[PDB]
Amino acid sequence: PQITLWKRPLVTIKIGGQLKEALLDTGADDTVIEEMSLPGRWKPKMIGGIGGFIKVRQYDQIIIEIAGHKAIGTVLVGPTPVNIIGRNLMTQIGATLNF
Amino acid sequence: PQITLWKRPLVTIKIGGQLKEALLDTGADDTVIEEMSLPGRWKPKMIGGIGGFIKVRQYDQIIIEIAGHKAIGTVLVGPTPVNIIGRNLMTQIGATLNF
Ligand SMILES: CCCC[C@@H](CN[C@@H](CCCC)C(=O)N[C@@H](CCC(N)=O)C(=O)N[C@@H](CCCNC(N)=[NH2+])C(N)=O)NC(=O)[C@@H](NC(=O)[C@@H](NC(C)=O)[C@@H](C)O)[C@@H](C)CC
Repeated sequence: PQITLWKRPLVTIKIGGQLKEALLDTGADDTVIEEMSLPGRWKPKMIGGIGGFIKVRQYDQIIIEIAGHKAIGTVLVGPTPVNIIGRNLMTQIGATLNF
Repeated sequence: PQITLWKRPLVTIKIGGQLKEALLDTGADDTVIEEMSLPGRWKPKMIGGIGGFIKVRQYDQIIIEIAGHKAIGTVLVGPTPVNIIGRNLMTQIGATLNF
């Protein structure tokens, strides 16, 4: 679809079999989801944002559906202010910025 | 133009008579630019995301050019690790997400 930016680019996602809401974020390298129970092996990771760094659990090769589109990649689970879908997965669903 | 997401969507902008490189961030409500001595009245403000909040100076009616596209709106100036173009300006250059 074509999504304008007058409102936050929020979309429904399916992860771990659970429906969640996430922000399509072109300014995020990675995908960061709020703390949740996710089937998979993970390893400690640290990421940065506008005000500093936070610790997250890095889960590799996670199957996830974003607005009806499938992607299989790295998902970071931690205390993020908001669920964000980063470029790592947006590239998988063929998302581009256009103006 | 079309901007893929294989790498950070960085564009050249012009603000305060200076040229800078900024990240098109669909996950940012506002525009945060690195510390610069902009002329005029401003309002104290705090903005946050991953890592926490940072103190910024809110400047209104700032004329800015993004990737050759004119825009005018609110610009927050402060200790940001990266120049961020948020939705408030991206909407003005008619930028959309497509997949
Ligand atoms: C979590 C909040 C929603 C998404 C977020 C993403 N912002 C980008 C901007 C900074 C880019 C460096 C970001 O943090 N991206 C991270 C996301 C985490 C991630 N791992 O992908 C990133 O790419 N981090 C890279 C590092 C960037 C490298 N660049 C550099 N160091 N200069 C990483 N860790 O690999 N938005 C924001 O940070 C904006 N906040 C918001 O839009 C809202 N604030 C809140 C708290 O929700 C609004 C109510 O103000 C900021 C800029 C204020 C307007």
